Amino acid sequence: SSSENLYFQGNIFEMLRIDERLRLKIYKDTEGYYTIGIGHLLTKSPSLNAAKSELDKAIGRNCNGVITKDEAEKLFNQDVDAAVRGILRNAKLKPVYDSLDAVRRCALINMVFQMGETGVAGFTNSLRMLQQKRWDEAAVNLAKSIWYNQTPNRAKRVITTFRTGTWDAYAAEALELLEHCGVCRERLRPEREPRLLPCLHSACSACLGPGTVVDCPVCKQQCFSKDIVENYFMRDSGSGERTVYCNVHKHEPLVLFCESCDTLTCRDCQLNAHKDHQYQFLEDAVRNQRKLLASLVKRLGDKHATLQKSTKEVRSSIRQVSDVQKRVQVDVKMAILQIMKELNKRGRVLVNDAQKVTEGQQERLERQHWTMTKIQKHQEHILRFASWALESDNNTALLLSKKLIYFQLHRALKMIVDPVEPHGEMKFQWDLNAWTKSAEAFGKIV
Amino acid sequence: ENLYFQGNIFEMLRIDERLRLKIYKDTEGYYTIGIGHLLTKSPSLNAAKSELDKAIGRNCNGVITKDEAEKLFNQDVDAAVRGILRNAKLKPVYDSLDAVRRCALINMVFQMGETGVAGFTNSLRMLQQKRWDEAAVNLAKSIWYNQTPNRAKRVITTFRTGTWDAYAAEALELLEHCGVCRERLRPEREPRLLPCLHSACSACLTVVDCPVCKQQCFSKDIVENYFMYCNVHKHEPLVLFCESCDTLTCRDCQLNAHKDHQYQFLEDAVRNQRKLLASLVKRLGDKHATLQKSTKEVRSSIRQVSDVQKRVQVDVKMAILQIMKELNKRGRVLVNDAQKVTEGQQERLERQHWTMTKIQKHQEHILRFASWALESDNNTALLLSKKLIYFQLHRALKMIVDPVEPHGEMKFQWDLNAWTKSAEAFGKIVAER
Amino acid sequence: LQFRDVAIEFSLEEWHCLDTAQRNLYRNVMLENYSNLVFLGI
Amino acid sequence: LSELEDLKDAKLQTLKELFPQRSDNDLLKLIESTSTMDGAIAAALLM
Amino acid sequence: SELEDLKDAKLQTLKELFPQRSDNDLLKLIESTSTMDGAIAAALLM
Ligand SMILES: [Zn+2]
Ligand SMILES: [Zn+2]
Ligand SMILES: [Zn+2]
Ligand SMILES: [Zn+2]
Ligand SMILES: [Zn+2]
Ligand SMILES: [Zn+2]
Ligand SMILES: [Zn+2]
Ligand SMILES: [Zn+2]
Repeated sequence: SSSENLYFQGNIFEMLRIDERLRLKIYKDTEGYYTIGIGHLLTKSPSLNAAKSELDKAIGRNCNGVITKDEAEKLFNQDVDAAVRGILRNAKLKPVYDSLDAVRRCALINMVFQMGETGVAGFTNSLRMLQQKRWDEAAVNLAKSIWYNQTPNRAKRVITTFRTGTWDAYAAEALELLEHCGVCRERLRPEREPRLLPCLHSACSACLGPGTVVDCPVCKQQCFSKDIVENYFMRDSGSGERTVYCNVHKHEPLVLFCESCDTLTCRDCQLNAHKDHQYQFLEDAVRNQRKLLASLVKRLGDKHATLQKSTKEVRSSIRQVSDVQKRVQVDVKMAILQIMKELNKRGRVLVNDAQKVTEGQQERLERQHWTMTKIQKHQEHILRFASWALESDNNTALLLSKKLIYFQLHRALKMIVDPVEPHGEMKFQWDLNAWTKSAEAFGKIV
Repeated sequence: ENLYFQGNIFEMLRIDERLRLKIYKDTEGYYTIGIGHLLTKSPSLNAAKSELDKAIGRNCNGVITKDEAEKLFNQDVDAAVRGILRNAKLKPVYDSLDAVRRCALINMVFQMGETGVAGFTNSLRMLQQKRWDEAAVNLAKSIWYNQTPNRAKRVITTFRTGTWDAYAAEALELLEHCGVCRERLRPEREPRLLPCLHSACSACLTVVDCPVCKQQCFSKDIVENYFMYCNVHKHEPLVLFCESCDTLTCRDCQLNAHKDHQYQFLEDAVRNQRKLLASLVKRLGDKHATLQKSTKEVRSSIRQVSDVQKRVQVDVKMAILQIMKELNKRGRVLVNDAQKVTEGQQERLERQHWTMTKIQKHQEHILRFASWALESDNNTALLLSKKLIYFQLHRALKMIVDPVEPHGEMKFQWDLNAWTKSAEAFGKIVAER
Repeated sequence: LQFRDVAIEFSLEEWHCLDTAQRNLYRNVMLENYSNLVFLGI
Repeated sequence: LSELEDLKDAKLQTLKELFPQRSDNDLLKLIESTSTMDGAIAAALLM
Repeated sequence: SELEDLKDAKLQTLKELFPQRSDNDLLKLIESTSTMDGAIAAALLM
């Protein structure tokens, strides 16, 4: 990409490894808090032992003040995961995070990792600017903060990432770090006796442990200690280029490059120890050596570009298989809902079939109950009256109206009431087991 | 003795609430219409009319029909029952009561509202504990009772006993009152008896329709309700039965108008007619007794037919829910099968991403170091570092990165037409005689 | 037999995979399953 | 004999009680056009 | 050497992925698998 000599594995974990040096012993940060590993806070109260206790607790081990790198890495991944969840559950950070590209999302996670979701939610005007792009403007507003004044070097890197959406600030620091000890980050001045391991990581001689073998503190790749050489580029950083002298002929400078052995030699070794194999004088050999190496770099950069494309293809495949799963979950649920719909349609039909029968019989029985009730009312009216008329001592009135009463008594006695006719019954019938087994064995999943 | 009634809530309320087809003010000055239907407590008659129009669905200048009144009546009766059921203090009581006493509770709520009745805390408690005589005495002290005592006494007697005797007794009493205005039929009302043994103030009446029954008679057939003396001679009693003309007559009319037709003395006509009527009444009472039982049967058949319909609706709905449960049981399995496949594919893809990422980190480490070494002016350091740098450059160039595999897609498969046809043919309703 | 047994729910990720007819079909059934359970009482 | 005239009368009086504002003419027609009492009543209910 | 160079390429790839496994264990995984991805998956299991 923008590769003057700028390369960067652009993700949140690599981003944070640059911002936070690994400390396998409890240390006090610049606000006096006890922290360990990769930017992990143990305790805020300035306790002598709360820090050790929280260390033992977080690890699950009796940690006097020391964890292993594996333990540090476990804490680190947990802490990154925590920062991300904090963004997602936070009403102010989440909509911003969603709007951002992956580079800028990492810049936002970085802030949360360092300060907490509440502190980052506090940068309201900056968060708004970012959700609206306004990248240059967000960069300026963020540089006005306390964060910036307290940790300007990190803030400048994070702000550049928000502004440009590139990883250049981190590629640049990764490059700067070639000149610093892989372990303690001290600049590799000659006083540090800088050493270059075969895996091209380098360190203060004091930062390496145990012919014999040494495990690289960066990347863990093992080598023989006899194969560790001086980091001659940094060894000379305190003076400029120095003649190097033979390990054996200690007064003779190395002035020849032995192509057959691919290393520098002094005159006495080239004439004696290395007799009959090929060499040039140093300043003659160097031009072709620079061309060979630069050519390999061109080839490796091409392979790198291919791998970057291949990795992007893999991420897309990942999103695809995830989406196939969602497709299947939806297809399954919709298939069942579709069946449920037809079952409810049949349900309504079965009920309407039963209702057709019931309405017929009820129309009849209700008609008859209506008849019986209304005839009964007449009967009670006549009986109530006829008894009242006879309860009366007024024989004149009784005889004067006997005609009207007599008629209604006979009329009620002629009333026709057809008898209560019986009714059929009906029952719902179905095969529970056949349907259960058609469920259970419904479909697949090809 | 001669107590007949048709014991249900609707006939109960008809005894207690005279039908009104025009808006009127009740005893609290509230506007009411129909069968005890309160329109509004608002003092504005126009508010009453607006509520009436709202209730009926048309512009009623304060007037409704009997059918409209009946519709409100049934709505209000149903409303009283819902009020009882949704109320924590009334439902336990109602549930504990028999059908007759339940009608008494509905009667009260119909009249006063569920919260008014709920206010009768101790009387309600007594009723649920079946302390009937205590409940009667306590309810009899209420504002209700003092405000509508005859109604309250009928409702209270209904609570005391399990019967409708109070309502049978009021129906008997009502024979002495006008069929439409319910005023007592004293002679000043010119009370008249129609051939269908309904009576009315002459004021409320060749041909006339009965206010109560809707049945016709010739006005010539309508007589004074004589239960509440000669129509020709102003000082004469009727003392003879003109058997020839089937009517009572006085001395002067039998002597002149009906000279020597044929007659019996009133005392002769009295004893005989009372023996005849008494037997017709016993016969009708027996026909009535039979009809009461045949009606209990039709009611049982109606409930049974209804219960069968509910049974089928339940069996169908439950049968379907049970199948639905099994479909979702399967749905969960189908998804889980798919998820196993997805997890497998994602395990691979992430392994491959991890590999490519880690190899890339190496490539960038070597590219960065070698480039830095070449920017340097320190040719001695470069030549001393050449063996190590070259080695890592070639080693990075050899590294093997397998390409991503095509990983095929999985699909959900099922037979939609087969399932629609199985559902269309699902279940059967079987009839038996 | 309570509602969960016949209920179907869509996640947000799934919800946005549903078109108009699918969202309505879902309503038809879920509304109707509810009514059948209200009637039945469980 | 005149049994059907006594039956017709009994059926008519039953209908007049059930349908108080129908003419005897309409009520007799539906009695004559049906077979049972319930039949006649059902016919009368259709107005 | 036709396939020996490929075996060494696979070895160096594994060594970068699993820095503290011996060359003999990594070669055994290469011998027992058919692909690079296979050897890696088996290595992650160990
Ligand atoms: Zn290393
Ligand atoms: Zn160091
Ligand atoms: Zn040599
Ligand atoms: Zn030498
Ligand atoms: Zn009157
Ligand atoms: Zn009448
Ligand atoms: Zn006279
Ligand atoms: Zn006479």
